[PDB]
Amino acid sequence: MIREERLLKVLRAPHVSEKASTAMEKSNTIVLKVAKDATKAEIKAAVQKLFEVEVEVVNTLVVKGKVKRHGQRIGRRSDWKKAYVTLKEGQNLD
Amino acid sequence: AVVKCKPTSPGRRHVVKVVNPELHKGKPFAPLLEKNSKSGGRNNNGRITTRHIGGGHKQAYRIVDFKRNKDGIPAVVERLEYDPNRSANIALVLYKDGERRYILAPKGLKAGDQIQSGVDAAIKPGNTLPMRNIPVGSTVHNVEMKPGKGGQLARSAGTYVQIVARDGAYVTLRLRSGEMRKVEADCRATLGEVGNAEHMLRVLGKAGAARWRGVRPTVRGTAMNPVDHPHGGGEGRNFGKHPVTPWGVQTKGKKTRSNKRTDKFIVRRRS
Amino acid sequence: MKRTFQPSVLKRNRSHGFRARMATKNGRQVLARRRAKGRARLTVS
Amino acid sequence: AAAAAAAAAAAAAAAAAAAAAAA
RNA sequence: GCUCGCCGGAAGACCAAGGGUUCCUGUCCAACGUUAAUCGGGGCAGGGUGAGUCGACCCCUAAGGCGAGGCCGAAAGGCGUAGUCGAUGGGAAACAGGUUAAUAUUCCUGUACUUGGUGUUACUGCGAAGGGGGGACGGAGAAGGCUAUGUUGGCCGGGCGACGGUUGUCCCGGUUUAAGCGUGUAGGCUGGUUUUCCAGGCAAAUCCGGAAAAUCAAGGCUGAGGCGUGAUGACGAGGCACUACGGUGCUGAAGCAACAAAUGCCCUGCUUCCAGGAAAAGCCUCUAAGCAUCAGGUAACAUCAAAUCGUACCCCAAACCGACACAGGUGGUCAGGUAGAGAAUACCAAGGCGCUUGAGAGAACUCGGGUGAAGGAACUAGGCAAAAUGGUGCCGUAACUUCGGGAGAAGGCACGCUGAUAUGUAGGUGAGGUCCCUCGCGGAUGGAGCUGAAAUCAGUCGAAGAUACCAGCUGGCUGCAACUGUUUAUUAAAAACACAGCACUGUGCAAACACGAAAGUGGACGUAUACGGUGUGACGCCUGCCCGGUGCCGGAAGGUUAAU
RNA sequence: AGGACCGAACCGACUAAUGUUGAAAAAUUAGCGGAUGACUUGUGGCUGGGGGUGAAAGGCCAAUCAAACCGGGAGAUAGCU
Ligand SMILES: [Mg+2]
Ligand SMILES: [Mg+2]
Ligand SMILES: [Mg+2]
Ligand SMILES: [Mg+2]
Ligand SMILES: [Mg+2]
Ligand SMILES: [Mg+2]
Ligand SMILES: [Mg+2]
Ligand SMILES: [Mg+2]
Ligand SMILES: [Mg+2]
Ligand SMILES: [Mg+2]
Ligand SMILES: [Mg+2]
Ligand SMILES: [Mg+2]
Ligand SMILES: [Mg+2]
Ligand SMILES: [Mg+2]
Ligand SMILES: [Mg+2]
Ligand SMILES: [Mg+2]
Ligand SMILES: [Mg+2]
Ligand SMILES: [Mg+2]
Ligand SMILES: [Mg+2]
Ligand SMILES: [Mg+2]
Ligand SMILES: [Mg+2]
Ligand SMILES: [Mg+2]
Ligand SMILES: [Mg+2]
Ligand SMILES: [Mg+2]
Ligand SMILES: [Mg+2]
Ligand SMILES: [Mg+2]
Ligand SMILES: [Mg+2]
Ligand SMILES: [Mg+2]
Ligand SMILES: [Mg+2]
Ligand SMILES: [Mg+2]
Ligand SMILES: [Mg+2]
Ligand SMILES: [Mg+2]
Ligand SMILES: [Mg+2]
Ligand SMILES: [Mg+2]
Ligand SMILES: [Mg+2]
Ligand SMILES: [Mg+2]
Ligand SMILES: [Mg+2]
Ligand SMILES: [Mg+2]
Ligand SMILES: [Mg+2]
Ligand SMILES: [Mg+2]
Ligand SMILES: [Mg+2]
Ligand SMILES: [Mg+2]
Ligand SMILES: [Mg+2]
Ligand SMILES: [Mg+2]
Ligand SMILES: [Mg+2]
Ligand SMILES: [Mg+2]
Ligand SMILES: [Mg+2]
Ligand SMILES: [Mg+2]
Ligand SMILES: [Mg+2]
Ligand SMILES: [Mg+2]
Ligand SMILES: [Mg+2]
Ligand SMILES: [Mg+2]
Ligand SMILES: [Mg+2]
Ligand SMILES: [Mg+2]
Ligand SMILES: [Mg+2]
Ligand SMILES: [Mg+2]
Ligand SMILES: [Mg+2]
Ligand SMILES: [Mg+2]
Ligand SMILES: [Mg+2]
Ligand SMILES: [Mg+2]
Ligand SMILES: [Mg+2]
Ligand SMILES: [Mg+2]
Ligand SMILES: [Mg+2]
Ligand SMILES: [Mg+2]
Ligand SMILES: [Mg+2]
Ligand SMILES: [Mg+2]
Ligand SMILES: [Mg+2]
Ligand SMILES: [Mg+2]
Ligand SMILES: [Mg+2]
Ligand SMILES: [Mg+2]
Ligand SMILES: [Mg+2]
Ligand SMILES: [Mg+2]
Repeated sequence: MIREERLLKVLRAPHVSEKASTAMEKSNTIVLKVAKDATKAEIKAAVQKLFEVEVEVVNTLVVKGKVKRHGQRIGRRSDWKKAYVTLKEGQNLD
Repeated sequence: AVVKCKPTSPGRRHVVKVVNPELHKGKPFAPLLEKNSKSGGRNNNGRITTRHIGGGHKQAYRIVDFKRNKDGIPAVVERLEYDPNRSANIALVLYKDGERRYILAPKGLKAGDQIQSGVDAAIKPGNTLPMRNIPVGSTVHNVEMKPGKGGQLARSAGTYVQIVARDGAYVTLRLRSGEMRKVEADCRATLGEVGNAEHMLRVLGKAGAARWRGVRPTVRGTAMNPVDHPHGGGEGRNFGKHPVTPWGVQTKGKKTRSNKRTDKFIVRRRS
Repeated sequence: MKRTFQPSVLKRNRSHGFRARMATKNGRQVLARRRAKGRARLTVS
Repeated sequence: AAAAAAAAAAAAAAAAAAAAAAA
């Protein structure tokens, strides 16, 4: 059984893009932005416990952050993790 | 035998093979092979210590019965195989209880003979029996020199020692190099000349056969520079200095024996 | 031609990495000479 | 912005002799 | 958008290494782009990489590295055993189709497969840090079966031609379908089945090995491809359409046959040669310990899991290595058409590009080229450079020679298209059909259809038939070196170096010798037919004289002679 | 069958011309040699400076080699400019 504060610490944001919206409508997959050291089982348990929604499988990847040049000094944006949580067949979660 | 290769090609013009149908075409015996990594002439420090070693075909070091431990079991020779390591052929020999070994091949050996080691053995080529019981004047090979180590004298292609004397508890050998030598008489020896006695009658033909045997090219002294060798340098061909090894010791005719511990086993020097 | 730097990060980290500097005796004085010099990256790794 | 893309001229590499020498 | 050109064994596609957001959208053109720029691999903001099956991580080792103890060493540390790491190798499992501006063997649809836990049913010898089998291995070649893949016909759909002719023996396009599962073929390999025993595999044995005895000469192992099935599906030229002209949805026929054929598969096979061709785990099996019907094992059956990391893009380059958006360099995989022997070469398809300065004018002179009167090396250091010769089949061929060579010696002839032999021959492939059939992917006459050289005779065209591209200059005397090889990366490729062969010499194995104060290691897991060193440099004929000098080897009788 | 033959990949580097402050701190073009071996190449390992390695040229050891490079002795020394 996973720690409840850990499952409260993992989910950080949803994701807001055209691919995210089309994946939400055509396949019932919510797209989340999760913590850096999350894993698939912890994300699935947290998304079943917090939102209270039945969840089939989870697909994670690691977005590489860009290297920007603000002002004149170069700098590194912070990497993170993106997760395509699908839902069960015929189940709404906004 | 010796089959002069017909001179269809330069380099093939001079080759002489040693063909033999008896050397078993096929596989070795899998419980007796090993791995044998080619050295390159390079010790643990990493340097080239001995030169002109490197390259060649990959070999697998057979394990051989140099100690002849299984006494008292009459052991028939299964087949005759081609050892790449040493000069002589080997004979995979099957024992009575059924544990095969490899023995360095004597002269007139063939698949069918009985080779029996021990002390009880009769005197036929292959039968290893100690020099307390070898008849004097005979010829033997695979001779140990400290009792129970593995054969060390006369185990090349067709070499053989002679047992010229026995007195006290020392046998006196006339070795293949013409040197007479005491050996303690409890050592085992194996009767007969060793097999591949046409191994000197081969020629290599071309430089590629030396590179297949696994020797590099040797660059002689007087075509080098004086940093790289003693005889180096010189405008033209100049060799005015005395012949010396690359580290400054004379080669042509200089005795370099050192071990005083076995000077007691030198009945007569070689000549 | 074939220039004299054909990069390979396996050999790079294996010969000039932090652990390959830390293993020897005058490799630990290499890292202690760059810390006193206060450099940004001590080695490649 | 202001990039100011003017790095210093490190130009001279080496030389050789390579000339028909009066001797 | 329309033309034109170029690559097309690449200047196309997929990757690893490497780089690190360059990928895609929107916006701006200050700087960067060898110019302009609304453009961009430039700035800015946003978006983008989805894995039980691909690859890392993991299990197993090679060369090798670190190496508890230990040996050795002024100190530092050097070596090395147990071990533990180390892939470029070994080890379970996923294909097809569709979508995105950007991912896809990862997403979605369809059909799968693998290893583990758990629990339920039945059954009983399970267990290893061990023994054994297997994993598990070279170069060359040759043949057979196939496949990828193409060509031709059929079939379905479209067309009747901007210019003579074009209802045909016409033109154009399509003619796709996997993994998995069954069937176990072309083939290859192996004698099986059973009983008793054993000086053996550190003990253990029913396993392996070795002997003796009975029965059967057919059981097993391995195996590309085919045929089903997956598939009734998907894909499909196309139509029908709503408009943001960008699109987008529904439907959607034929979907076979013959021949040719790979370097890919059977093949980790077979023949053959000597230069004698990784290791350990997976995996199968035997048992000692012990555990005693507890555990465990194995045939199922359900149920849960398969984590983490890379998956964008370039990847023979404008993004890696070269200071540059640099005619340089860089390893694997896929390899279509027409001639061709060919992956050369010429033109092409799919595809991708026109090399990030252009417009003139048509002087000298320079670079890359084309042709040339008459002569043909007169040029010159020197035929340097150019020019020529070039192919396939046949005729022919000398001096010399180590009998192989020389030799493709030289030198010459034929070469297109069309007709006949023969409306496409010999040969290859084999549909039917017929008979057996140990009945199936079986075997014999049977040759339809398909493909298809090559030769002779005749006719005819051109000045020229290998018509283009590709494609030996030949001969004579001689030096040096036997040859194939290697070198002064970047002014010297040779007559220099090596070389097989010859000889001398050292070395009796705890070798000589080298690297190391030393351990040790190479020598060598080799043993005088071996190894080091030296000189010479195939093969034929040969190697003559000198021991005064300097070396080296043998003497220890005498002179001189150190520490003590 | 062969360190056989002719010849593309691939390795080279023999001749000529062009460039030589170039397109390039050794290259392009046209020819040329080997092209089943003493071949060539990917990936990892090894040998360290009087040392390595060398089919031997005093060659190669990061565009540098009759003894690398980086720091230190060090403001060496210089009857010389
Ligand atoms: Mg992933
Ligand atoms: Mg030698
Ligand atoms: Mg020699
Ligand atoms: Mg030599
Ligand atoms: Mg020289
Ligand atoms: Mg000297
Ligand atoms: Mg002279
Ligand atoms: Mg003289
Ligand atoms: Mg740095
Ligand atoms: Mg073209
Ligand atoms: Mg490309
Ligand atoms: Mg950027
Ligand atoms: Mg773009
Ligand atoms: Mg844009
Ligand atoms: Mg402007
Ligand atoms: Mg501009
Ligand atoms: Mg940009
Ligand atoms: Mg896999
Ligand atoms: Mg391991
Ligand atoms: Mg080890
Ligand atoms: Mg160690
Ligand atoms: Mg210790
Ligand atoms: Mg690998
Ligand atoms: Mg692997
Ligand atoms: Mg893409
Ligand atoms: Mg999925
Ligand atoms: Mg085993
Ligand atoms: Mg082979
Ligand atoms: Mg086919
Ligand atoms: Mg057609
Ligand atoms: Mg018309
Ligand atoms: Mg008309
Ligand atoms: Mg199938
Ligand atoms: Mg990619
Ligand atoms: Mg450009
Ligand atoms: Mg370039
Ligand atoms: Mg082609
Ligand atoms: Mg071409
Ligand atoms: Mg002009
Ligand atoms: Mg001309
Ligand atoms: Mg003229
Ligand atoms: Mg004319
Ligand atoms: Mg004329
Ligand atoms: Mg003349
Ligand atoms: Mg003249
Ligand atoms: Mg003149
Ligand atoms: Mg010429
Ligand atoms: Mg010409
Ligand atoms: Mg002369
Ligand atoms: Mg030569
Ligand atoms: Mg040559
Ligand atoms: Mg070389
Ligand atoms: Mg040169
Ligand atoms: Mg070279
Ligand atoms: Mg040259
Ligand atoms: Mg030793
Ligand atoms: Mg010579
Ligand atoms: Mg000579
Ligand atoms: Mg003489
Ligand atoms: Mg003398
Ligand atoms: Mg004398
Ligand atoms: Mg004399
Ligand atoms: Mg003396
Ligand atoms: Mg050849
Ligand atoms: Mg060229
Ligand atoms: Mg050739
Ligand atoms: Mg030095
Ligand atoms: Mg010199
Ligand atoms: Mg250099
Ligand atoms: Mg010096
Ligand atoms: Mg000064
Ligand atoms: Mg001083």
